[PDB]
Amino acid sequence: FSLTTFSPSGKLVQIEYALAAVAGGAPSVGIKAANGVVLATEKKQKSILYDERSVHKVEPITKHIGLVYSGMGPDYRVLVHRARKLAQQYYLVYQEPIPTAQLVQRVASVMQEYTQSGGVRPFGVSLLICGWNEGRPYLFQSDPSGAYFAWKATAMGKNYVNGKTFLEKRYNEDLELEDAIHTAILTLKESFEGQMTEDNIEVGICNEAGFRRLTPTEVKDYLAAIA
Amino acid sequence: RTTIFSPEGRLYQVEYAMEAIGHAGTCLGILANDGVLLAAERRNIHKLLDEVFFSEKIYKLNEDMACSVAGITSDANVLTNELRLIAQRYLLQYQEPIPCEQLVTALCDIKQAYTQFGGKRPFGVSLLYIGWDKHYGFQLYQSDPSGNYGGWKATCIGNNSAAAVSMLKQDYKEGEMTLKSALALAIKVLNKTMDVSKLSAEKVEIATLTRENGKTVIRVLKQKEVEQLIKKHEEEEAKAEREK
Amino acid sequence: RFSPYVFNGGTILAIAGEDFAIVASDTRLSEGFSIHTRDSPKCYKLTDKTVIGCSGFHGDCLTLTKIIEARLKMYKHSNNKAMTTGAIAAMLSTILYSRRFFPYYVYNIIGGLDEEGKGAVYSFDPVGSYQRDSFKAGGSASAMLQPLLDNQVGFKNMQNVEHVPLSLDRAMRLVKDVFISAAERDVYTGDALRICIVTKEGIREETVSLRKD
Amino acid sequence: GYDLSASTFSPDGRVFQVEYAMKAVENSSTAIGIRCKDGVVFGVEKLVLSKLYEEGSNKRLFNVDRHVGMAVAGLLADARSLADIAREEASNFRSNFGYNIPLKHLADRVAMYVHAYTLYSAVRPFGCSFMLGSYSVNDGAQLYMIDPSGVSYGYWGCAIGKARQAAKTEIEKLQMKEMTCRDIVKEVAKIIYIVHDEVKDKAFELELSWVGELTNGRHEIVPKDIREEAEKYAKESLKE
Amino acid sequence: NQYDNDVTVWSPQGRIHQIEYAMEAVKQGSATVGLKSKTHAVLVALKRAQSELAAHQKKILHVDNHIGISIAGLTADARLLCNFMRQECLDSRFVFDRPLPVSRLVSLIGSKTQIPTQRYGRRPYGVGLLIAGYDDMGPHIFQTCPSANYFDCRAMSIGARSQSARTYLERHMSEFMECNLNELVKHGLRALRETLPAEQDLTTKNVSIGIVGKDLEFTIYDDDDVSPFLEGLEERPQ
Amino acid sequence: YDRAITVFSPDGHLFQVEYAQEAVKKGSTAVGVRGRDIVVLGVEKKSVAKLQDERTVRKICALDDNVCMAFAGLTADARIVINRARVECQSHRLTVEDPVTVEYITRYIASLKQRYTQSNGRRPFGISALIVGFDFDGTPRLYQTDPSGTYHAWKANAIGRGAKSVREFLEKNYTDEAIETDDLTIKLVIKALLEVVQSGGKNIELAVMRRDQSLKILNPEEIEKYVAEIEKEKEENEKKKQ
Amino acid sequence: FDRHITIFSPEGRLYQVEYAFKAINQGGLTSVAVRGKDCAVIVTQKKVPDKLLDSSTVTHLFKITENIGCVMTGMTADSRSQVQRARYEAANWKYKYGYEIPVDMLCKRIADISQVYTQNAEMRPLGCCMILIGIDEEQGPQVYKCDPAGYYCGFKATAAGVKQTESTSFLEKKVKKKFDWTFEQTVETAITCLSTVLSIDFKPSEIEVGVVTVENPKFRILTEAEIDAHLVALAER
Amino acid sequence: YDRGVNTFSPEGRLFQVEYAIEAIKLGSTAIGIQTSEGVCLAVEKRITSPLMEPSSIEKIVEIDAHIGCAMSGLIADAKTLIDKARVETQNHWFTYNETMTVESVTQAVSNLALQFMSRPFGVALLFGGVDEKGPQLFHMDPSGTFVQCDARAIGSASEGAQSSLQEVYHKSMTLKEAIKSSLIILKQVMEEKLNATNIELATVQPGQNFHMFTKEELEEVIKDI
Repeated sequence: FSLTTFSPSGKLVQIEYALAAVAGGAPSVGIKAANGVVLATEKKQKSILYDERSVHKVEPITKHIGLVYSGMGPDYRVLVHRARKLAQQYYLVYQEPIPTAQLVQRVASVMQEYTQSGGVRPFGVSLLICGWNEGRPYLFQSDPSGAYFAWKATAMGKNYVNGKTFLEKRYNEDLELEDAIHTAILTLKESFEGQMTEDNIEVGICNEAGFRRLTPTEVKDYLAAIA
Repeated sequence: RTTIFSPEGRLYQVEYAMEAIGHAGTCLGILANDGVLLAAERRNIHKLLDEVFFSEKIYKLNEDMACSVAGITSDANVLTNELRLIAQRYLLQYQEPIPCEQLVTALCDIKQAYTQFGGKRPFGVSLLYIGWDKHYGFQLYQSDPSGNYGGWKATCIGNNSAAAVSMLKQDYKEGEMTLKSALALAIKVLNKTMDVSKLSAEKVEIATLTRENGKTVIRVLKQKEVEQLIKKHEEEEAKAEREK
Repeated sequence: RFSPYVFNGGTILAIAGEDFAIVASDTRLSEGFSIHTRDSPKCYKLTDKTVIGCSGFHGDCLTLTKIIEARLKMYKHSNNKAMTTGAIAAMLSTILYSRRFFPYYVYNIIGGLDEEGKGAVYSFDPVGSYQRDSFKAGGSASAMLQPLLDNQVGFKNMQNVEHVPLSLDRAMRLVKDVFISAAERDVYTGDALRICIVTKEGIREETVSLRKD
Repeated sequence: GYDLSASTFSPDGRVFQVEYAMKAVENSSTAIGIRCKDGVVFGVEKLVLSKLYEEGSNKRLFNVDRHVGMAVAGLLADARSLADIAREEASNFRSNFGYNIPLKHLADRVAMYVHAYTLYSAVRPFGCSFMLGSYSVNDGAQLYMIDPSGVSYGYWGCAIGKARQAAKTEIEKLQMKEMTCRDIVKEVAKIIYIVHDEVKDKAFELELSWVGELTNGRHEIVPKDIREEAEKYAKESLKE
Repeated sequence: NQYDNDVTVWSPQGRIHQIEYAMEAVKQGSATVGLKSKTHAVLVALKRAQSELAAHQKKILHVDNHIGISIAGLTADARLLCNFMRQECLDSRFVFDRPLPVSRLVSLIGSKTQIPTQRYGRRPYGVGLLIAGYDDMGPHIFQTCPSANYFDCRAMSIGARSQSARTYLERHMSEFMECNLNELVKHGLRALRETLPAEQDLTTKNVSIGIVGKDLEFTIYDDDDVSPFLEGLEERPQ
Repeated sequence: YDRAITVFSPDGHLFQVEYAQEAVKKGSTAVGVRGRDIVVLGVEKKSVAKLQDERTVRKICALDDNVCMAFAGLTADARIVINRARVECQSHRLTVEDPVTVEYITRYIASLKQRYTQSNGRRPFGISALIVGFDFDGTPRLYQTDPSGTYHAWKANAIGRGAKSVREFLEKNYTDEAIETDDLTIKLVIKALLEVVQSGGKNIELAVMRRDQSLKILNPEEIEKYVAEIEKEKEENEKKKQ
Repeated sequence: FDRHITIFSPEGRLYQVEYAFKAINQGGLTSVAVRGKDCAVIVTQKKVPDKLLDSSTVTHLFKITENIGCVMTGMTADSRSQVQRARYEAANWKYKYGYEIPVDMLCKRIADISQVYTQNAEMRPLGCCMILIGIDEEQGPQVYKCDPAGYYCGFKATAAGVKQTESTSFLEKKVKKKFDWTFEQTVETAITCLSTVLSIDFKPSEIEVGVVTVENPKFRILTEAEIDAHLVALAER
Repeated sequence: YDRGVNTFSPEGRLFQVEYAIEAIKLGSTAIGIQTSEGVCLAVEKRITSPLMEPSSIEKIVEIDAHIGCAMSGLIADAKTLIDKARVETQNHWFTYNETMTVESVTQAVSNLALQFMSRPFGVALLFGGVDEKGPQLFHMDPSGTFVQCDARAIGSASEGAQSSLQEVYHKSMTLKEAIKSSLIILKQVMEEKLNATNIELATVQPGQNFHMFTKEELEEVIKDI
């Protein structure tokens, strides 16, 4: 129950249960090609009434950093704001855009602030942080514990194990940003309980030009198994 | 909770934080006359992990020191920033590098205050420190989650520490320990303790501390520089099997 | 620009005896060259044995006496007795040093009875340095009254004289004689002379007129 | 359990402490208030537990401003406190905006202070409901009631306490929108005498207050010559 | 049964049992009586000693030259509230140079004691007071309760075995108004005597009296100053 | 009223204060003896581990030139108490130029420990301290402090695992005869530490202070000499004369 | 246990936050909101049990700004607090930034406020839902809803209250045909939904209707003499 | 109801405050006696080893040259309250330039017990001194309750010692005789041979300050027993 308490085995139980809230959110894919990084996720609604052009699971932090998550969107909107502030603090001091690793460190610090006090629960989200700094792509994975991992490809959320084996068997380097989007959508198609439309998913890419959330037209283009 | 004694004068949260380290990766240190080294195992083993960083478990604290950690990693990232702040405060205050024992006392005074002051959890992290100073030379220390540091000549923290300790007791040759000897011993202790056999070079991390022309040096051996260390081990224990 | 002080005139006097104590004052209140009122006595009864005089800035004279009256009640609550003259004096010494950097512009004289019935006169500075005396003057005419008291009470610069102790009837005539003369050369000394006599039987009051010029 | 804190929900979205705080108002003596055409009239069933208490003790009608009155039912210390808050609200309103506070606004400001106690573990909810009443030439007559939950609604007639049902069943008979205050006094006293039960509890005192044209927007205790002239009508209408 | 360990908890019947339990701490102190004529207000107490060879506990306290209290309950709460009253009266003399009315003091006392009934981490004041005073409206007798409630009274007795004194006072209220001081004090003493066993009686050691009026500050008569007021009591049989 | 809070019991006890003393009944034995111009304390060693530098296992710790200290119990609480006493030893020369006395700093340490028995959210210091030192007038002093904030003065005392057995030894042995010279004041501590020791001599660490000298920790070249002298004086008396 | 304080459960769920969605249905009323091509409408029922209440004070529609209007559903005292906070935020937005707050932003500000109550154990969540409406510069009319948990989204139509599933079935059945949306069609759709799920044959006194249009962006609460005009047209066809 | 000082019993009781009283009987016994010639204080020390210097056991202490205290209960509470009394007696001198009375020292020291620090003080104190009103003896309790006493016994054997004082006490005594009576009572509630290190003794006369007896003065009264 309590968070400032170890078990005799030496485990933190509320953190393990906060990860269970990440393991039940919508899937999210991440692939790091040679000249870019892809972020894709399932954005599916419970009715035809929900306007999908109003909320976004893929969000920018800067011109060259972007996010997705698996789990709780209320928790996501806090870390989006915090990351956007920390990037601006870094810019205000150094007048250089923040590297993708320092943001992950400073954001895992925020996630760790919520693991040590009583009267606060941890975040029920994991993040995937894409970037393009120093002529190289980056992809990280921040957890509620305050721990981050650099990946070449991974998947979070529902069926995050088979979706990762699929990448282990269907991913290599010597790719580019267009061969990776096809692989990410194919990795999302495993868990898609229905017809995949341009409005049921959400895609964002980063490259030399910076981060951009693709449009439904571009999604419908590659949804035809095209490129 | 940590602010409560047992009738037998015990503190069980402090023991559970210490039990929370066997789940962590193995890290050992070996002192020598030419220098001092660390050797961690990378349990971050996966076909899709990138390994962008210089080092994942060896953290540099100063121009004359590094450390390795085992336990909760968020706590480690906290303590590694606090260490770097203590060092620079000493430098700002005296304009001389901090000795390799004042830093350990300063961090252990932080770790002790979490076993004593209300609603906060003890840091589930043990640490090893290697460094040089102009008072006692090359040193090796070992912290515990209770705020208890100790000087060592060779120790091990994390998974299967009690076995590596017994090996070091039976193969350390105090007074005649060079750095090649220490690495040759490390590749042995780290192979007779790892569950995954054959000791891939992808699954370890080694750092040496030495001196050159009155300057301190902290290097990290590359892949090809550790392949040689591995190849000169099966040859050594294949010759200890020839005499049948 | 705003200066927080102003001198409202005032003159006070006290004499001690073996069985009594007098504390006297004028009743004029002034403001520059003008006169505020001609009925404003500077003497205040604290206990059955103790009287205080206050002269200087009138706002501080009003504040400090209320503070003293509020401290007496607290003493009586905590200790179940009334205060002595020396205890009130030593307390006022701290109340005044509480404002060492923004002082009470007040010239104070306490007059009462010791713990064996003898007279007692304590004279203060605005910052709390106090001094037991036999007679002291304070206020605007203090420079004018003390020589004649030094002569006719201390018997100073007078040889082959009868060093007789001062009785009450002599002290009262002397007290009236000094204000009758200070009203002739000092412009702040004014209309009436209040005299509060302290004795074992209680505290009296007497009003005597002076010239209104 | 699920009924020990106001920071706690039940599996059906209920907060039982706030309801238990209303159970305390249900167990208190009855007060009523009726909005007339040109004012408001309060009446309280004031119980005298002992003959040693003076006539005037435990006043349950409060003046919160020179144009606003207040009648309470429940815990009385809580009511005195809430009166003290309703007074500083109206005080600060005049201090900041320079005119008498309206009652729709005062009701909201007190309702929120009451609602704030339904959210925390360190405090309980208030144990008193109460009516406010005012009259102004512009705003007219007004009557609001505020519950422990923090709800606030306007009224033409209202009751709080034990005999709430019995009293509103008599107030709906009144055509209050036609009448004046001196005629509704008789009705207020008649209802309080109808709902009072002499066997369930001992003798009682009748306590009345007014606000309207006949007081010029000044909340007043009713004079004695009129309170007696209404208590008499109450006795003579008990022949029924 | 299990809505009792905290004051911020209601019961399903709409009650707070910690307050009801604090009210039971007044029944543990010795008995006090209060009564008033149209000119004077009187408090008589019965003091109690811990060891026989010690002094009797003091029951009546001076608050100002026109207000005084008699206490039944916990000593510490009484010592805190008395020091509250004293400063609230000094604060009124400092600003206005007038004595604080008694209604405006007991209202403040109620406002003060209401907080522990509602916020957790503080105990309800387990002390009851009878407050006798005199102001521009005549004499007053006020009861104060651990429930943060207060009453204006013609007379009242509180403490152990106080129902006897209350029953006495309830049938002599019609006389207290035109009574002089001696008769009023004697009614108080007889109501107090009705709280004792038949074995015991009133004595100089165990009786304190407090009186305030128009031409009389609040004085206290404790041991030998009481014997004028005892002379006159009929030696009751049983 | 039971464990887990510093409240009270029906008997009038505070069990969280006793359970901290139970931690002082778990460390290594530490003795102290007061003489005339020498004062000696000794502490059992902590079972060295074949690969450890014993420079950092300091059980005996000086606070100033005239005062010294030895502790038993939790090892980390000792360091904080000792640093906070070392600071006061200098703040006392700042506030008044005179040096500190043994009772002053013992009282300060005891107040610091008392301060941690007052609140929840604070855990008592699980140590005791033998605080030996000197004064102006050269009066030797010895005090003993417990977690509860209590301090007394002693002619000789012990703390740790075996104090209940060394107290009987010093009861039977401590007189004015065994403090004739320094070498007899040290032999008493050696014999007392022998009653719980490994029958060795390498498991012993003794320090001494004189009116002239500063603190002086001994080397095994003298500990061995004293232990051999004591073994010889016991082979001759207990065996060869009875 | 895992249901009293806001901790996580083994399956990663927060039950005290789910139990605050159940308080929305304690008031016993249902709200409906519908969006058009030039309009946006909110609708709710106005149930007075007593004739002694003044019907003017019994409302669940509120004016946040001149251009934004709300309907609140759930516990009545929580709604006034959330509405006053919405008004404070809308006012400070314009004080700081110099233009009127959108609905897209006010909604997420309220949601950000509500999420802190789930992440900090100081205060309870509010047992209230909130539907806003407003006309945007480029986006057009907007319908936004927010939850006790801090979830928010835009809608073409939605409901809040007891009859919310059987209202969102009606609405999703009518929305697919994609007729020429208008003011009159919008209000008729809302009233028909609330009539079908309740089966009550409404009066003008039993409902209150707030509207906002591109012609007049000012939120206005309708009169009984203007609801009757739309009610009569329903019985015809 | 038993644990916590903010919780009333159904009968209106504070059991933690009573358990603070019960912590006094775990302390050794002390006796104080009034006399018109002065006040006496007499205590047991309870030495646990011959190695401890018994002068380091402060069970009677000087508060000022005219007031002396004797305590029983917890050591820490006693240190706190004794420092309070010493500081107050000198603040009084600084302000008013006179000697605080024993009643007022007791009143000011009892006001800390009126503070829930989160725990009642587990210590009772006897205050013996000389004032304008002559020799006075007072007794402070963990409840902050204080009262003047002519003779009082606190601690372990307070019941029997009090049941003896009520017989050997009269309001005409001398100080040499009361000192004899106190030690005779102390003899009977000890399973250890009364001697000049197992007890302390102090007096406060009008024309003499606080004075703790010595081994010589103690043995010269132990002899006549």
